[PDB]
Amino acid sequence: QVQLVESGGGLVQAGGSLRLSCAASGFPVGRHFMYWYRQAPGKEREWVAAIYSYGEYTEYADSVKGRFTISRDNAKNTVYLQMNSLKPEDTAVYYCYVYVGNEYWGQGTQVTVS
Amino acid sequence: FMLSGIPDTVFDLVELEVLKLELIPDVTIPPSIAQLTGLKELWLYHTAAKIEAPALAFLRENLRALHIKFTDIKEIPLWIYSLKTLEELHLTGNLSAENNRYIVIDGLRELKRLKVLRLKSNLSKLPQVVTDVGVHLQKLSINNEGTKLIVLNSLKKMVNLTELELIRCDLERIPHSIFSLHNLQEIDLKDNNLKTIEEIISFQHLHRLTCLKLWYNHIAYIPIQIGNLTNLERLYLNRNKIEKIPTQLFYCRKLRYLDLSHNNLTFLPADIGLLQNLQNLAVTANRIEALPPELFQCRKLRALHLGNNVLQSLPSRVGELTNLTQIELRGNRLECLPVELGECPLLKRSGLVVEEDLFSTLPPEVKERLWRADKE
Amino acid sequence: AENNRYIVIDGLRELKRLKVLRLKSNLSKLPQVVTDVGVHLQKLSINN
Repeated sequence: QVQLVESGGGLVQAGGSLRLSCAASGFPVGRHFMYWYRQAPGKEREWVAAIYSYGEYTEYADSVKGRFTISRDNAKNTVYLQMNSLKPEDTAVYYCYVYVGNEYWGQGTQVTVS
Repeated sequence: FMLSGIPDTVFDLVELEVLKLELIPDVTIPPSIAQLTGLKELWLYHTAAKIEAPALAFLRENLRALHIKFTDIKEIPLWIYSLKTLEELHLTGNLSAENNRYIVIDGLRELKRLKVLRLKSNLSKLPQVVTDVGVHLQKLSINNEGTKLIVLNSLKKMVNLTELELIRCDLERIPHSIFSLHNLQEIDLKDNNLKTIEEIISFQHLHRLTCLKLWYNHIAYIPIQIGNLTNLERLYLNRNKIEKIPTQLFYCRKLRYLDLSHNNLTFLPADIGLLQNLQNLAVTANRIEALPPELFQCRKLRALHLGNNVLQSLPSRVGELTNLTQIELRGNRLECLPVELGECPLLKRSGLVVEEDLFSTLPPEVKERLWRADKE
Repeated sequence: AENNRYIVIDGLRELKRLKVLRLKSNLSKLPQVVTDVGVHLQKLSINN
């Protein structure tokens, strides 16, 4: 019943902002660590950001650290990823990832930068 | 050990550097301790020794290691606080007290030269003088004998620390302050009842972190995020509740020490051979059935621990490994020994561990060569 | 014991690194202290 679904992908210009929403149903987002990875063509999947379960501690990829912002809302059980100062070097498909007993990868959303 | 006092003949040497006095009552430190100048280690177990001014002056410059195991607060001599060139300290004994907490260690501030500090004193909380002395430390060891240790933003202020060991502190969960120590290189958290170690995703803030020790805990699964720690060479996670190994963990091709003994493992992933620097393998007391072929890619696999495993047959690729220096096979259900194991130049009889009644199954030429290599 | 059974061994909760336990006492009920401390025990033996 643990289901991760991604929304908010598409095409966006360089230097803009985009909202990636990861929705979960089977497990609460309040007590579970959440992860956002990315994959670019010709490259193995790359981790982007991670958010904890206590203290609201958030980590991000050093190449994009400070460019993106990860947050969670427990009322809707969702993760909001706001991407700012976009550049063509981060054109990739972004996935929502978690481990609850077993691995769970989301549907993903491909974001292209123009 | 347990003498009436300090003998006067022990000052007869200049090759001494470690002195261990245990349970020897009322020993007065004479000036004759100057007869040994290169001494740098001293153990004072269950004995508060009385000192003299020449002895104190000698110790203020020519001592490096002092070990103080004390059954009582008064058993800690005060004068040890006056030393200035000390670099190794060890305080063993339950100095935790109510409303006089960490007051016996008030003279620790003057040990500016100190680099190594070990604490086994049943410290429920992190002492403030420890934070004071952590401005220049190089190794801090804390052992609470299973007592729950609480930091709450009191450990991140030791910027200069290079090694951290919090053994049996009963944290049950990694505090974030450790991730602030950018100079920290090797971390040990042995036997702290860790169950979720996803906090390793913050370990990217440590750019020289090459070793991690989270063994003797209740870790159920290994997060794949550990693959972000490419620097690691020695990783210790054995004695845990791990049944499956994530593939992403094998992104760290620098990994050399991988010990996962006493776990619920049943399969070895094909990515285990992607690590060329793999030198030590230890999966003892597990349910491994067969060695994956890629596990023989690491030609420099200088250690192999396969004991108490349910392997049915030994692969013939083992002879392809010529850097094999030691491998233990006792406790396995093997029909017979493949002769390929006998072609390893670095192998010896003592390096190999296997039952003699099955060790004889090898041809007499191989056995004679192994015995000759063991002899000289 | 009566009205204090399984109370004299309540210190078993302090032995955090305790793994094995064997009891030969003709008992009829599981001690509460052992019930709580068994969360980390690897082997429990009883010979009533």
